[PDB]
Amino acid sequence: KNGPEYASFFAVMGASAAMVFSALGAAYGTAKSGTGIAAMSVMRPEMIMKSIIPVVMAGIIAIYGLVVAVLIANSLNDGISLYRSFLQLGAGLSVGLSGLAAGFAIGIVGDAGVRGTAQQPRLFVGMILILIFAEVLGLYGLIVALILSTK
Amino acid sequence: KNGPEYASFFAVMGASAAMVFSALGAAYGTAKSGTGIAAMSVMRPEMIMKSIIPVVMAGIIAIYGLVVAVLIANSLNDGISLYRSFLQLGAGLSVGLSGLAAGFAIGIVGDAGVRGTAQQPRLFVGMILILIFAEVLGLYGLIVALILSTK
Amino acid sequence: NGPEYASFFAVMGASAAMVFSALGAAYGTAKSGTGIAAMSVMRPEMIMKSIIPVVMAGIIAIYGLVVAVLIANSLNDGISLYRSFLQLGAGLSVGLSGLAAGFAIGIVGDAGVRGTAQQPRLFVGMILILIFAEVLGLYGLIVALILSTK
Amino acid sequence: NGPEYASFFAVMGASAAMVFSALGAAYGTAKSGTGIAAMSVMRPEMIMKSIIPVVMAGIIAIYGLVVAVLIANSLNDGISLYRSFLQLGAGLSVGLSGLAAGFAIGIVGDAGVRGTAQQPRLFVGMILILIFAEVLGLYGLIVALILSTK
Amino acid sequence: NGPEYASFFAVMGASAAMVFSALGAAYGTAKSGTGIAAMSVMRPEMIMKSIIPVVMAGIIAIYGLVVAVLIANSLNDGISLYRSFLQLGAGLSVGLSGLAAGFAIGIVGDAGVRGTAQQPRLFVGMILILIFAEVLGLYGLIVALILSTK
Amino acid sequence: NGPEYASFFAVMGASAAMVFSALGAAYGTAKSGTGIAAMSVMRPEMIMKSIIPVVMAGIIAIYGLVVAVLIANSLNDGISLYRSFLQLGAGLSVGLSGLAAGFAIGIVGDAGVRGTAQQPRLFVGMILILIFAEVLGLYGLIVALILSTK
Amino acid sequence: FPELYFNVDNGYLEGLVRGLKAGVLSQADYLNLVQCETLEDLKLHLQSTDYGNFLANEASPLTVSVIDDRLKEKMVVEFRHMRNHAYEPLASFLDFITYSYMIDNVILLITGTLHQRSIAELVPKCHPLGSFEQMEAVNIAQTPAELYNAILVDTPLAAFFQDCISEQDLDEMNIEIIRNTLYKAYLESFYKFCTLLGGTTADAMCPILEFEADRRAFIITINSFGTELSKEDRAKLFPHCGRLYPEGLAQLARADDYEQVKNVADYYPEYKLLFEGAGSNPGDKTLEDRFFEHEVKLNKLAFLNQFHFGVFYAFVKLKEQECRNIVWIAECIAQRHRAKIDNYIPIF
Amino acid sequence: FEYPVVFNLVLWIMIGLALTLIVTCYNIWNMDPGYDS
Amino acid sequence: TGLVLLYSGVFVAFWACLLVVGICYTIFDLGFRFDVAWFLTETSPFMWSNLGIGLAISLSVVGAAWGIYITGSSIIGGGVKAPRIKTKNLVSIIFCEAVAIYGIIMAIVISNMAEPFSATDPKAIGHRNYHAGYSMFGAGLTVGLSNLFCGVCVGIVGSGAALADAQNPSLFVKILIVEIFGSAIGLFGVIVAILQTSRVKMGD
Amino acid sequence: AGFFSPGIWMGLLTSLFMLFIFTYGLHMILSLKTMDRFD
Ligand SMILES: CO/C1=C/C(C)=C\[C@@H](C)[C@@H](O)[C@H](C)C/C(C)=C/C=C/[C@H](OC)[C@@H]([C@@H](C)[C@@H](O)[C@H](C)[C@@]2(O)C[C@@H](O)[C@H](C)[C@@H](C(C)C)O2)OC1=O
Ligand SMILES: CO/C1=C\C(C)=C/[C@@H](C)[C@@H](O)[C@H](C)C/C(C)=C/C=C/[C@H](OC)[C@@H]([C@@H](C)[C@@H](O)[C@H](C)[C@@]2(O)C[C@@H](O)[C@H](C)[C@@H](C(C)C)O2)OC1=O
Ligand SMILES: CO/C1=C\C(C)=C/[C@@H](C)[C@@H](O)[C@H](C)C/C(C)=C\C=C\[C@H](OC)[C@@H]([C@@H](C)[C@@H](O)[C@H](C)[C@@]2(O)C[C@@H](O)[C@H](C)[C@@H](C(C)C)O2)OC1=O
Ligand SMILES: CO/C1=C\C(C)=C\[C@@H](C)[C@@H](O)[C@H](C)C/C(C)=C/C=C/[C@H](OC)[C@@H]([C@@H](C)[C@@H](O)[C@H](C)[C@@]2(O)C[C@@H](O)[C@H](C)[C@@H](C(C)C)O2)OC1=O
Ligand SMILES: CO/C1=C\C(C)=C\[C@@H](C)[C@@H](O)[C@H](C)C/C(C)=C/C=C\[C@H](OC)[C@@H]([C@@H](C)[C@@H](O)[C@H](C)[C@@]2(O)C[C@@H](O)[C@H](C)[C@@H](C(C)C)O2)OC1=O
Ligand SMILES: CCCCCCCC/C=C\CCCCCCCC(=O)O
Repeated sequence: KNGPEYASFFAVMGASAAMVFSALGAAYGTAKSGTGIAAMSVMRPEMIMKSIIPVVMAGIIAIYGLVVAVLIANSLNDGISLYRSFLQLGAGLSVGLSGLAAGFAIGIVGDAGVRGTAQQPRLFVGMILILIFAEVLGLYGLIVALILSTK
Repeated sequence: KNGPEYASFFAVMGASAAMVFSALGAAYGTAKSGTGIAAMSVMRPEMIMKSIIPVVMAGIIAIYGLVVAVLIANSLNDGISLYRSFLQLGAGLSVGLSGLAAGFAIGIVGDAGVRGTAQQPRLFVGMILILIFAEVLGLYGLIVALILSTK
Repeated sequence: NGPEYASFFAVMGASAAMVFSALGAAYGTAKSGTGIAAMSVMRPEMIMKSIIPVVMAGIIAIYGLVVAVLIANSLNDGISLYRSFLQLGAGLSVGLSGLAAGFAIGIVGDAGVRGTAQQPRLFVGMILILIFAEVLGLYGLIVALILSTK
Repeated sequence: NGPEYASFFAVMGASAAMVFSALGAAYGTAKSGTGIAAMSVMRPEMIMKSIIPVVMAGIIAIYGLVVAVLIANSLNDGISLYRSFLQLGAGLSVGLSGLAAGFAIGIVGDAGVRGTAQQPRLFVGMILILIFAEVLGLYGLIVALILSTK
Repeated sequence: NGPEYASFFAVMGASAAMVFSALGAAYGTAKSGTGIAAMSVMRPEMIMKSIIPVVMAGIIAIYGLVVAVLIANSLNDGISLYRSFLQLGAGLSVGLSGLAAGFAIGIVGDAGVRGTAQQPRLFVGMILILIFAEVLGLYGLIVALILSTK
Repeated sequence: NGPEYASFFAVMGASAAMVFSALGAAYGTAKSGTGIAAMSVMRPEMIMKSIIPVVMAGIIAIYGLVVAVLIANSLNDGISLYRSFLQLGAGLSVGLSGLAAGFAIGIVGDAGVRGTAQQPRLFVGMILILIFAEVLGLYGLIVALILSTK
Repeated sequence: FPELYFNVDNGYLEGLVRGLKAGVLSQADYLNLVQCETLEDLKLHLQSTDYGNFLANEASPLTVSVIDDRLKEKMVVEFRHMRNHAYEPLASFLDFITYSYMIDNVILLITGTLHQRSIAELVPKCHPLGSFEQMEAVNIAQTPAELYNAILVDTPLAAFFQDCISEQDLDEMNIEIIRNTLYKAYLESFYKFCTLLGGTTADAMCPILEFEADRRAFIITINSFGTELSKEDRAKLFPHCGRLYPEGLAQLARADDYEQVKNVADYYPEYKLLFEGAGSNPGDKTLEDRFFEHEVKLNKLAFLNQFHFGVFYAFVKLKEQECRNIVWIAECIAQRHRAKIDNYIPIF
Repeated sequence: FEYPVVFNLVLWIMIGLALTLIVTCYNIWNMDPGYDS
Repeated sequence: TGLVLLYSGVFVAFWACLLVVGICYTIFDLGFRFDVAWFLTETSPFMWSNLGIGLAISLSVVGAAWGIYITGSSIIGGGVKAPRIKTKNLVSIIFCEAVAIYGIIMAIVISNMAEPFSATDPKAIGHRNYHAGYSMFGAGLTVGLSNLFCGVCVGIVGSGAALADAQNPSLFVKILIVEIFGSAIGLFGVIVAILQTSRVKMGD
Repeated sequence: AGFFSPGIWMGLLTSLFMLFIFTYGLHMILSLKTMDRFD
């Protein structure tokens, strides 16, 4: 039943990568689409609070990685089998690299969106409907990490 | 019961990498957003002490890594098990590289935010709202480093 | 039969025959499809006659699927190490030559449909160069059918 | 007889004779294919006689096709390690020199049909440089036919 | 006789002599072939006289051929490791010095031919510098002959 | 005698003495030879006066040839490991020091012949700098003769 | 390879400048403008385009000097919007477009200095694209072009002034030799910057910058016949950028006749068939009216590529033709001389 | 007996402290302070 | 190039060091120390199995999000002047959204086939659990990379079709054919991925 | 002894794989440069 002594390396490397790679995607979507707030603030200052959605939707990317990295850190156990620990490395890469790339697309569309909404306000329902499709991508990595970590 | 001789390498790396990569993020937040204070100073010098908010937000990133570099270095013994030191390797990476990302997001928004506040004073309530979202990325890495260091 | 690790090279011959020929079919459709969507605003009549550089890049996609189905059905538990090296070399030979035949369709098909929008005399010359770039993926297929079916 | 992994180098000569000569025939077709579409907007008469730099790039591909059939038809299970190294170097010789010949046909076939558009007197001079850049694929063929047939 | 891995270092001398001299002969033909098309548009009389820097680059192609046939005809099943290393350094020494001679021919042949379009007295001086870049491939030939024949 | 792998390091001293002095002589005749073409348009008189950086770059090539013949004639089947380490360091000492000297000749010989186009007083000063870049290959020669003839 | 990136930083701005292509007037937009009979009715037929309600506040007597000044202040606020949203690989490219107007304003700022004038020529008499509202030491430099040339090196035109010493513009060189030696150093520095940016923006833009070096190779050597500048004085005015560089510029500096520049353009079959202006006929297009049809033919071809920076320079040079075409329609309507009203360039 | 441990402890540190050293000395070598005045 | 010099400085120094090491294992007969058999058999098949599930979904949504931001900057960038784009040109977004549907389907089809065993000997772990380990790695690689290439292919065409709809509104239904041929590349990776794990059973 | 043990080869193929993921996610955040002017 007792696995090798290095078996718990790959599960903590999945709990680390579920939080590290999600925080990198959430910091790109906050910094890129928060630079776009200051460019539209000078001419159209009434659309500031309405355009904080691309830094809110990039913040849900980080709580996708926090949920997985807590479930891996609670399913950790001294002497886990080598099968169970690689299940949580693949659960860390499934929500880590998902939130890295889904948080990239919230940054690029969110920076291009809040600058094109401040000139054409009809694009606000069109910007948020592309950001939704770039936010379910972070949820496809979440609900396939909930399968792998709880397998 | 006892761990091998090389087992203490991975836990003193997570003590250093919690302090190295969180100070590398807190320095990017201080440098990139401290370049923006000198740009807003040449035209609007009343908002100097009020614009130290993006560099006091990066100062909390540095003490997120200081706490868990104390929580790890006070949990060190000679001959700790290889599982107990792998826990404190991912507890150092998930708060160093989360505070590294959260320091890249503080320094970019803090640069564009205090340069847009010089030309639009209504952005200061919006910039301080984005910096809350970019500061909890280091906090989500803290509450997953505490849940890993303690066990 | 063969050793325990023997099925690693036949799996990487079914992967690389489809991955490397998807990159050729994706470049041949995106580089030339950039040229279709930009010539179409000035010439909206030849927009359908110029699709044929993207259906020729799609043949590169089905050149790699013919061998990736042929390898992944003949592969069994414990083949010989000789038969798995054959299907690895049959996977790289159609994948990496479909990647070259997908590059030379993208660069020719982009420049061809811009020179056809400026002058319609190039269309018979464009679909003649595009055969020379598309038989490069056929030469990789008829030597991946030789190697895999030994 | 030889080891079981002896057939690894023998199928890396059937692969590298085809993938490196298709990557040379792609650069001869693509890079010189933009030169046709850039000169045919002004000179539409010289289209069918400018297919010569992409015809000569297509012979570089069938140089590697011949060697990759000679190697793959001389394959058995348990061949010796000496005959396996010959066919590896027979794939790298016709492959990496056909890639060099395809690099040179692509450069002087693109720039040749630009100068042929500005002057019809360069058409005999461009062909002679295309002969010198196509015997480089022929020199790699006669070392691949010497090494593989020992 | 020598070990079983010994024939790998002799085929990689027959292959590295061919593919590195072809890469030098391609760069001498490609870079000094675009110098012909930029020269001829004003002075088209000196087109056939300007085939010399692609002729001198074509002799570097056969400096590597005459030792790729010389190494591949001294190959035997079970050559010694000392005999097999002599042919490795006979391929690396006419290749990488012929690649240098083709690198220097393509630079001074391109700049020289562009220089004789506006000054015809440079052509007897450009052809003298091409001799000096030619013998760099000849110095690698006569040291690859005293290594293979040992 | 010595081990069976001992002759590898002496062959890589015979070839590194050639291919690194031929790369120095390539950069010497190509970088200075592209300055002869820019000088020729305004001063076509001193064309033969300007082959001196190209001549002294060819002296670097025969410095590496002399050591490479001297190493390749000091080879036996089964030399000691000490003797073959001497000729590895005798090949780097004239190869990589001829690559430095040939780089220096090509840089000052390029600016020297473009400076004598506008002032012929530099010509007696251009040659005097090139002797200082010549002796770096000569210093590498007389340490290669000391190391190899032990 | 430049296509899977380039929408990171420059994806919103490229779709914006292609939205401003759709506002460039078509042939059917021009055919409704040539039917106008007064400038008051040209205000009506322009409102059906995207120009609309731009002349609605000026005056009831509508003169042609207001339409020209209100058209070109609409291209400035469209260019200044795309520069204030630009990132650094593109903002360095958009500053290279304004150096053709900073050069035309620096020369205007030294003629007042040699004739002892001041900032009164700066604000009303300069192009707003290349504008000096920052670098405020230029705006107070009343010094006679010696302590002022030491202020023009605190300006992005500093790297082009390495062939004009401050003693040369101090009445030593003619005012057009100072122009074209800066413009020679401008195009050769803009051709190298457009070669470092490789890929699609180096083959859709360097054909435009090659023809711009061959316009000023042909137009300089044709207008340098009766004047007193030597053949060595116009050989340093040729930009070493175009197709004519090693051979045509050797013959253009020895021409001395219009028939000697016609048989050096016969070597290049793109420049012959452009040398058929042939102004001996009374009514036809001249040479520079045929060089403008080729400047906008290469500029339309930049919109056939997608992922490149050349879509922005080919919009400024096609919105400049809008301020030349509509004013030409307005200057043939206000004078009622509309038999040559079809001598515009029908861009789209 | 611990030869694979001590080999990988030295190798992945001394090229982790060399790449950190090379990147640092590359940025101070190419500093670009800005110098005309 | 500043940072590409670092990536090319490591890639050169890796393969130049494998050139020297490769001609020092053969040359003093230490070939026997290489042991690619020992690498493929002593590395756990749960490592290859979970680099197949980890790369089926994550490398699909890399290409699903790479194709969204390429064409989503052309919706909002091109739709400032012509705001009729934002409802007709959403099927370009869906065609690169569906390549992540193929990722999450083929990540939970592969994950149903991985089951634990207890053996540790490479003879006790037979060549059914090793074939099941390699085929899960090679099926998450041919459905992750073939959707990484398909998702950017229908994003580059979708970004060009969103800028042709801005000029002429009648052109979008004909450049939609090019996104159909581009989105068939992603379905071709799923056909190979279900055939690599058809006869796969892991466990004992 | 050898240079590598089978526990290191699994831990090195995992660490040097998500180092490639990290430097892909750090190269993008090292290139999100801001603007110079505002309007
Ligand atoms: C001396 O104290 C400082 C302390 C340091 C080094 C470290 C920790 C305390 C800090 O790392 C902790 C983590 C965060 C915190 C709570 C800091 C308080 C900081 C000081 O206080 C804000 C400001 C001080 C400049 C600041 O106080 C201004 C005087 C100001 O008063 C101006 C206000 O208009 C401004 C809005 C307000 C905000 C910024 C707090 O503070 O500096 C300092 O060096
Ligand atoms: C057609 O086969 C030619 C070369 C081929 C196929 C293959 C190789 C074997 C070549 O690898 C080898 C080296 C043979 C070679 C290089 C021979 C010289 C040949 C001819 O001899 C110039 C010219 C030929 C171009 C000639 O017709 C030139 C017009 C010209 O003669 C015109 C002369 O004015 C100019 C002065 C002259 C010089 C060099 C004496 O070149 O090549 C060829 O025929
Ligand atoms: C104060 O920090 C806020 C939350 C923080 C600190 C912490 C974590 C849980 C958070 O880190 C995570 C990201 C919580 C999360 C994933 C969303 C929470 C969103 C809030 O709930 C919209 C908004 C939002 C209410 C508010 O910020 C704006 C006022 C605004 O509501 C104004 C609206 O007019 C605009 C339309 C609206 C958007 C959201 C619909 O944004 O902020 C906050 O309170
Ligand atoms: C379209 O694929 C065609 C044939 C294919 C696939 C050949 C491969 C097997 C090729 O792998 C290799 C190169 C063999 C080869 C040699 C083919 C020549 C082919 C044709 O040539 C007859 C071309 C066609 C270029 C040619 O026929 C032109 C009409 C032309 O005849 C026009 C002439 O004015 C021109 C001078 C003449 C010269 C250039 C050959 O070519 O047609 C074709 O059907
Ligand atoms: C056969 O190839 C020639 C030399 C080659 C290949 C030498 C190799 C064997 C080499 O290993 C070296 C370089 C032998 C060597 C060192 C020759 C030196 C000069 C040659 O002379 C002997 C010049 C020289 C005659 C001539 O080329 C020049 C026109 C000139 O005569 C005219 C003078 O104005 C000029 C100043 C003077 C200088 C340059 C020496 O030489 O030519 C050649 O043909
Ligand atoms: C065993 C430890 C070895 C690994 C440690 C690696 C940690 C790297 C830490 C810092 C490297 C960053 C230095 C580059 C400074 C960036 C300059 C800039 O971007 O302006």
